[PDB]
Amino acid sequence: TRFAEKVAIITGSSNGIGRATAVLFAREGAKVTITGRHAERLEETRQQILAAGVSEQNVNSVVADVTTDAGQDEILSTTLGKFGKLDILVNNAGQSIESYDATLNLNLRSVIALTKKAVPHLSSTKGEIVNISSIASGLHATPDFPYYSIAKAAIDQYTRNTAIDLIQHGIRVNSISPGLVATGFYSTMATMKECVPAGVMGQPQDIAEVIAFLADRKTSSYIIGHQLVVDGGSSLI
Amino acid sequence: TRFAEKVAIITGSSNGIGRATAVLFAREGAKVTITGRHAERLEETRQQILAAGVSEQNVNSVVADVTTDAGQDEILSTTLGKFGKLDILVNNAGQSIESYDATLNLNLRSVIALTKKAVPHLSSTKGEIVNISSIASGLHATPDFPYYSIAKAAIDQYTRNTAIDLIQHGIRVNSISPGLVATGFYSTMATMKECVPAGVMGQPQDIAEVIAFLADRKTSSYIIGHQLVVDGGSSLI
Amino acid sequence: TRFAEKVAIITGSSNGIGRATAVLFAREGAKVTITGRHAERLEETRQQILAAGVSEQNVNSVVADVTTDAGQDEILSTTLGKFGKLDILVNNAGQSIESYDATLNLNLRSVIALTKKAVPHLSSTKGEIVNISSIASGLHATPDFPYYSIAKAAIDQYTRNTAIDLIQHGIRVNSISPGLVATGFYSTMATMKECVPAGVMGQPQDIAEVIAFLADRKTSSYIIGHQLVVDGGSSLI
Amino acid sequence: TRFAEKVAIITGSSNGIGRATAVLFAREGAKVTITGRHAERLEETRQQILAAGVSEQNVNSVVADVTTDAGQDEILSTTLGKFGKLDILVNNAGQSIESYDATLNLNLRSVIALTKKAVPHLSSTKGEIVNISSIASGLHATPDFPYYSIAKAAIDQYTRNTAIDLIQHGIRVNSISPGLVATGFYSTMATMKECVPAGVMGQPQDIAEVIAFLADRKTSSYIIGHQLVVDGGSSLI
Repeated sequence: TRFAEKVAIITGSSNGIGRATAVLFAREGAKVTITGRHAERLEETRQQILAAGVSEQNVNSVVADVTTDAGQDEILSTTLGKFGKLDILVNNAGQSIESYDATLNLNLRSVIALTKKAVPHLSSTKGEIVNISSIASGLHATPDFPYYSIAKAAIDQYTRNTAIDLIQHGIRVNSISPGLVATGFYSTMATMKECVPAGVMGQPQDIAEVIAFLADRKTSSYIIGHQLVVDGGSSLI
Repeated sequence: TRFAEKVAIITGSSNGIGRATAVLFAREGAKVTITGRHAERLEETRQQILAAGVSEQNVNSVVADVTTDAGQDEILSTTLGKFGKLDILVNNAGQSIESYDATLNLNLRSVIALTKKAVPHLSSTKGEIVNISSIASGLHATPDFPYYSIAKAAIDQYTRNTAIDLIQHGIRVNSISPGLVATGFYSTMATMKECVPAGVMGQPQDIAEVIAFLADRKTSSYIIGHQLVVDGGSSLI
Repeated sequence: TRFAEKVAIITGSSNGIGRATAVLFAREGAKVTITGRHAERLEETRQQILAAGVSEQNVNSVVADVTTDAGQDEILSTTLGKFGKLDILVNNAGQSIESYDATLNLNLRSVIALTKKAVPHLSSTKGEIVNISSIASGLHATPDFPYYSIAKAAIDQYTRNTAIDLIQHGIRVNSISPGLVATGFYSTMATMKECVPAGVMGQPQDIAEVIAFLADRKTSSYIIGHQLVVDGGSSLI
Repeated sequence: TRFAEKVAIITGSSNGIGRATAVLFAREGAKVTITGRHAERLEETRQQILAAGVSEQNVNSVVADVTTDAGQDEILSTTLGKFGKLDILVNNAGQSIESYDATLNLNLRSVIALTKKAVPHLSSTKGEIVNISSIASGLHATPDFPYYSIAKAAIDQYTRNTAIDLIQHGIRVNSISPGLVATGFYSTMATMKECVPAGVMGQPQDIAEVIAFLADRKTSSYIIGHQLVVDGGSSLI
């Protein structure tokens, strides 16, 4: 299967998108490092991987704060130690000024810091980076998520910037902007049909498939620095 | 393989992108209708499909002018006759005012006309539409291709519009904007490295993989009305 | 006043935006050519100009079909004859395939044809071109206006393309994408407040001011090839 | 003149864009608060205002660090004290993770913090906010300015977000993305002609005119949340 002999780090993999991505990549033969601050949620991800029939040897669980220098180093050091290399990095991490600081620290700062540390290793394997953004970022307003949206807008710009700089080191960088996603009455179902053209709510697995597509050169090698929107058409309304 | 029991029409399949797409889909198990005005070029596509080991029964060759009402009807009538249904439509068709007229007629008008005719059948199979545009269309200038670019810009808008309207009929619509693609010295290689961040020229197959990705619900169901750029990063420079 | 000793052609000036623009420019001292197919509506524009206290000598009324070669030539020939030169061109001209043809002919084809004819004269005065588009064109869907929207999307691309090509001839090109505009209960007022963030409906004069801004080098010389959205914030929702 | 009886705060007004904007607004009759950390550079701005014939009573000079809570409060408290109200706010403030922190603190954090403090007063006068961004932010890569560009991308998103939220309080918000601007051989002149379609380098005054346009409801009331690019066409290449 694709990703055989590939090693991937998936941040924010203790739930939803990150979790589904880890399970998918693992099932695809990759050697995955899952990480998060909530050990119990993270172990649940590990259990879904094992349940899928994947060997426990292909999973590296790291409980850490990705916003700290030590957490970042631990995430990276344990993956290189156990797997020997790094091929894929899926950056899936993530009102008062205090909320602004916390929001940008997690959604932007930690991604930049972790990525800079991973670059040397990704260059060695001519790896891939997939940044998870959000349609919160786009040519429209997102007042309900003031700081999350601008942090993601910076993530989009960061993706374009790093894609051009890092491709010179054999690294492919792209991003995905998911719309509404659940599974991580009549009135609610009606509104759903109205707000999501697709007529169905997005699923963690739907996003995981797209992440895999972008992490696999066999299927997307010529796609570079693109912001791939996966929102059932919501942002077009 | 994916696309098994699926029927696809690929316009502009007598060369490059269209040809590689037809071969890929056929190899994937789909029943394909290839079409173009140059019979010899089209037969060459058919031969590559056969050479790939695909049964001749899975290929419907239609020599016709996709800009004419009759050509359009022939393309569609022969596919429904031989295959009984239609699941996928890959719209890959495509200075003086005369050049403007010819350019828009082929790149925009014929696509709209063919699509309108296909809609009823695509609705029946909850099919997919993949419109092939170009980075000639985008938030930048493209003076070397005055009419081709604006026609593609209309294709992008048309894609967004139809994606929202047609998803109500179970049809998924998306588009792809390819950058430079070849295979359909030192100075030239240097300039190439400079103009294409990827450092390598795009290949027809690279675009075909992305078309397949978008035509396959298993891999992209939640992607709707998106303009997927596949240009090795060129448009970001 | 600005536009003194300047000559401008305003198409679609028999009503709304075009009419308000003609009155504004005339009041600003420019020598204006108004045009349209409905003579009575056009004369009404002329009367508003005269009522504003502008000399009848500064107004050239041309009743013609801007989609025809003859109409185009008449519009241009009469302006150069009466005024001797051309400084500004405001291109404000503007389902079955038949509706598609009519829509693109007026909204795209005629603009390209007229502009090509005006270029030589605009180069002589280092003039300005202001293309009137619509938020119907943008990174979103516009299903209620299928052909009008794609034609405007092509207008946006055309604006970017010509801005780069024509600036080499001393001509500045930009475009404006107006949102909802009127003046060319409680339930309706409520919905209005909801659909237009501005809380007030756009007015022809609001758009005219922006056209003047872009036609005046003293206020916007460094703005080139930009798509200026004037929609009270509607497209951001 | 426009801006008569209007009070404006212009950050980063000790040089270039900010300085030219302060001089323009002052000459237009507004009561302006200029601010910066370099007292001598700031006084130079004041002197240009006085030299323009403006009364010293219409200028409030505040030497402060706009990134600090105290600087922000001083900037605002002195303007309200001396002028009694606030109508316009022009936010013109503005590799290792350390550089990232410093860059975002100045270009994003301080703007959000200052703006939140100004909002109450801007609501009272149904004021205007003009955020100065950069073409460093856009649908392209900007590798030479890694953190400055992403901070500006967040500024663009922030502008769209606040425009929708604040218009409900009678406040108009927009942003401007300047290209290359100087004045704050043959080989260099050649390259310039090549990199800037306009064929001429942007001037601080060129940007100031656009800021004034957006701060004046008489000329741009219906423009809301728009990212106005003023780059001589550079970003389109």
